[PDB]
Amino acid sequence: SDAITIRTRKVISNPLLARKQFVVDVLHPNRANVSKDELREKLAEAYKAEKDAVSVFGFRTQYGGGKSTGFGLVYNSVADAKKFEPAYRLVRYGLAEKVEKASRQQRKQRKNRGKKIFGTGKSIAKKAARRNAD
Amino acid sequence: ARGPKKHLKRLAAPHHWMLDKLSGCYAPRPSAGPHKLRESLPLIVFLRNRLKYALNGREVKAILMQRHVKVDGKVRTDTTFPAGFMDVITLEATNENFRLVYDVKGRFAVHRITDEEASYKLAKVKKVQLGKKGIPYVVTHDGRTIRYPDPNIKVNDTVKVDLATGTITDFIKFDTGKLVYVTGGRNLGRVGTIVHRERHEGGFDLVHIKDSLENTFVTRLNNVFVIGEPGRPWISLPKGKGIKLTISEERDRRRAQHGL
Amino acid sequence: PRAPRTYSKTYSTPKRPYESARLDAELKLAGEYGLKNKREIYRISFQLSKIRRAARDLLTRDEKDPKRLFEGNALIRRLVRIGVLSEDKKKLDYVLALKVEDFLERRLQTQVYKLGLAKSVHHARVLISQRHIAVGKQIVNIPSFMVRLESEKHIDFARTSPFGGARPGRVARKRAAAAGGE
Amino acid sequence: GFPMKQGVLLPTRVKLLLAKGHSCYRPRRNGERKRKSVRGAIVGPDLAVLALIITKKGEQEIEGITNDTVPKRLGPKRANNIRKFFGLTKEDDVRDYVIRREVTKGDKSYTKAPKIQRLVTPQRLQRKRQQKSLKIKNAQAQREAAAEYAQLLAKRLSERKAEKAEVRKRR
RNA sequence: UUCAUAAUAACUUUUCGAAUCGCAUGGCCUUGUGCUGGCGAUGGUUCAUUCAAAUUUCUGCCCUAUCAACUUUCGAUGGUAGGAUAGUGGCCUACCAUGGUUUCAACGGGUAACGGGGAAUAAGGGUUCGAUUCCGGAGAGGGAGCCUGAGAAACGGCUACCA
RNA sequence: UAUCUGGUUGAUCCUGCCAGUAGUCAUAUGCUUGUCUCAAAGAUUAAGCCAUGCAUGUCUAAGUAUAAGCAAUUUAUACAGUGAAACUGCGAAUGGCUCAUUAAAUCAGUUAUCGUUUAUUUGAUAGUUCCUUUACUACAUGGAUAUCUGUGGUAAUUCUAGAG
Ligand SMILES: [Mg+2]
Ligand SMILES: [Mg+2]
Ligand SMILES: [Mg+2]
Ligand SMILES: [Mg+2]
Ligand SMILES: [Mg+2]
Ligand SMILES: [Mg+2]
Ligand SMILES: [Mg+2]
Ligand SMILES: [Mg+2]
Ligand SMILES: [Mg+2]
Ligand SMILES: [Mg+2]
Ligand SMILES: [Mg+2]
Ligand SMILES: [Mg+2]
Ligand SMILES: [Mg+2]
Ligand SMILES: [Mg+2]
Ligand SMILES: [Mg+2]
Ligand SMILES: [Mg+2]
Ligand SMILES: [Mg+2]
Ligand SMILES: [Mg+2]
Ligand SMILES: [Mg+2]
Ligand SMILES: [Mg+2]
Ligand SMILES: [Mg+2]
Ligand SMILES: [Mg+2]
Repeated sequence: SDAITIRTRKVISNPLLARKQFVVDVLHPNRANVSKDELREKLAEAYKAEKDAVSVFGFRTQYGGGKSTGFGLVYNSVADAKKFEPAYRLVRYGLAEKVEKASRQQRKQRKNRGKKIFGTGKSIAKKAARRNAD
Repeated sequence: ARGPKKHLKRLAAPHHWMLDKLSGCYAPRPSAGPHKLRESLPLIVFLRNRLKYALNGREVKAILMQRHVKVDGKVRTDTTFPAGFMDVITLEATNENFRLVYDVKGRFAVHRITDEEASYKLAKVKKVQLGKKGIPYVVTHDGRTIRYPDPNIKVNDTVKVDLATGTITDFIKFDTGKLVYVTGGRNLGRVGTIVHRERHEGGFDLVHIKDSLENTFVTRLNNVFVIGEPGRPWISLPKGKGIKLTISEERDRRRAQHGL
Repeated sequence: PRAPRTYSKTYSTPKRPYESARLDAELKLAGEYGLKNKREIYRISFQLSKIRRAARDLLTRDEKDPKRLFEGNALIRRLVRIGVLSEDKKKLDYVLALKVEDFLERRLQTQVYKLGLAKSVHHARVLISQRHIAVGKQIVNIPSFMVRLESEKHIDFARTSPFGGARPGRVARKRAAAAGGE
Repeated sequence: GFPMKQGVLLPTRVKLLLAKGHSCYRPRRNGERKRKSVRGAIVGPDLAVLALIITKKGEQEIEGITNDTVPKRLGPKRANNIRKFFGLTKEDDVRDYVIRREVTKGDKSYTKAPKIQRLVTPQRLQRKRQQKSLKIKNAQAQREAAAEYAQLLAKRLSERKAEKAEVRKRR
């Protein structure tokens, strides 16, 4: 009796992004929130699209279960998703890896260190070696 | 401030922008452009808010960068381009065109214009001056400095711009008895049938204007914009025709036209 | 630099702090309506004061004035929709006599009891705080909820929770588990 | 370690205000003057390092200056500069006379040569023709517009003369 | 309007009027590397437009008269002319005149006073507060000086004095 | 949200305050303290002083490339891919903080700029640069300078001296 009931509202086809956008309402009796990836699959098979070219988020369930609301898009192609969706949701859907970044303070300190020096670091290596040597 | 100001805080943006005073601290300031930033409407608000075509400023920048919006036949890829009054916005995607006309309440309501009459434009002359080498030029509210106009065109007039090349098509002379459209202050967005022009020589000429339902009101000259001769508006009015029904009739027609 | 999120106050403490008859009356209304803190009565009296102030302001001007007409009809429409004042006294002047009891009548536990399901309205209050009642497939843990007339027909139990045909829950279940096991 | 400035004509160190153009200082921010200390021009004992240019060759060869030769670092880049460097008969297609740097990454031999500026491509002539043709087209269009406007005003002036004549004859 | 614009005369230690980049590289055949053509990007004179910037009219600022005359040799009020300004202007300079404000509170003193949109308070009338979510103004220890730049008397920009 | 009550006298009426009362986007402080939503916050005394860290840097197909950097596999004889550094241009005059100075000063409403400057943004705009056009580069005029390579100076500073 699970019967995850997905329905779409306020959909419009926006070819500017090469997309169809809509708001998702999900009716799930005696069950908690419904695991976005499952919604990706259900919508993709619904609009006859790939599980990749769909992107849904914003799932907030109402106070007391039963129904939940989120916001979903279905892209024309997977490449549309690759080129038109912020990368954090790509990592969420696993299509793209999470780009590694040193902590922001690390980057800022390194930038200040670079600003400290005028030009490249090749000219200071041997010079400082000689200076400490002599 | 020692020099120009570049940041616009979210409260300072005009109310007609329909912005959310929540969900953000700033407001998109229009760049320098053909319109006053108090009066204009940036493409960001037009797309992200009014039409709900893009959720976030980033993909709005994406739509702008792909050269799909077309203002007056030009790409205008700026994300905060101040596309002002009754410019035309073309989207070859969906192949659909809009004209930015104030609604009856005043704000920039969307007006679905069809293609063929989306070609041209209407402009209010702000000055007529003899330029260098004795060349007469006319300048409109758009700032479109049109060269060599018909010599009998004068101030306060409406001129038909091709928007293909940038040349005049036709023009309407300002006088009494003429369908006019109001663009400032209390009577913003109203449509009228001018009955009187009144001088107070030396400053702030007024006009007494009659609506479609014999309700007269008087307004300054600078907020007045002719739209056609009585009964045939040169440009399709937005739905409602700016008749300015009073609030009681708003609720009465909401109750009369009730269906949910 | 961030836009102010406005807020407000929603009650009015009385001028006289300890006059007897008023104390007895408040405690009365608390008794037959199961109120938690005196601030409750103070709140409803606050909305009632707002309504009387608006009504006096409107009655000040002549009948058939535009603002009078629009504002008064909107107010009485809100009042009938919320179901406090009758449908026969749609007059904008009977809304002078409310007698704060009437607003309390539309309270959620009060309407629960007057429909039943309660057995000592106090029980209803508890039930409200126990997430067992829904306004047409929507639970409400809020004792007041200021139930409006149209949806009053659909105040019932929820599909989830006991009393509405669901899993017994956390005490009878554990007793049954202990009885089966031992 | 204080550097000396040319044109101080002094055997001592002096505080001085400097900006762009002068040596002894580099302006980080645009157009910022800085007051810095610089050594004078007269040489005494108090100088740690002397940067001397040797002008004429001497009798005694010095081991590490004259017999060896540091290779000239980077060849000319502008086309006229290359022609002048090689003396290359101006209409000699200097394109192929550039000094190639074949670089060996260790296993793959690749090419690397400077891009010549000021080179007379057909593209530059294309641009020149474009500019000239557009300018002439615009000037002619403006002349046409002026002609049409003059014709229009002649027509209107004739109409107004006819009207005034009609009024004068009528009254 | 001595405005726009035009015209005549001359002047200029002669300003600008493309020696700049991407893509695509079509057509003519003068069949050569020949002549030619697009969509662009940057610059570029002038005038508009916009973002502004300055100055500016009227009217409106709390307490104090145990502050009633104040301002003008050093600019106070006005004139002329010039300088300087981006531009009006004692803005400054030279020569003139003697004016300017004030019991309708000037000038002076205090403000634990940034002004304002406002907040608290509430029969009506008011009283108090407003450092601060918005708008202006001022400042970056205190004062002065200045380069760059359309824009600063900048301060995470300089120069000097003082602490 | 038009309300009063206690105290002078042996007692009564009054003028009067004092006190009681109710708020406070007014703070301080005490005692307490379970949940949701929301959220002020070194302003008052010191516009007093600050260690340390960060808070403005930016490159597109399109301004400059021989990084003796990667790329080098499938686009590669002038280079053409990517891309440090540096030159160039642009912004750094916005934002943010604070309320010391300031009393027709700032500011508000309303005016004017026929009295001015205005990068940018958008519209437009320029045949003449010839100077006796029968001896001129226009199929493209010159020299520098960074980065860099190398020798360095100071105890240290976003210090920079010299040569190519
Ligand atoms: Mg600022
Ligand atoms: Mg003139
Ligand atoms: Mg003068
Ligand atoms: Mg104040
Ligand atoms: Mg304040
Ligand atoms: Mg502020
Ligand atoms: Mg300042
Ligand atoms: Mg300090
Ligand atoms: Mg600049
Ligand atoms: Mg300063
Ligand atoms: Mg600063
Ligand atoms: Mg500095
Ligand atoms: Mg006595
Ligand atoms: Mg006694
Ligand atoms: Mg008291
Ligand atoms: Mg809980
Ligand atoms: Mg402080
Ligand atoms: Mg590249
Ligand atoms: Mg730079
Ligand atoms: Mg203060
Ligand atoms: Mg102060
Ligand atoms: Mg004073």
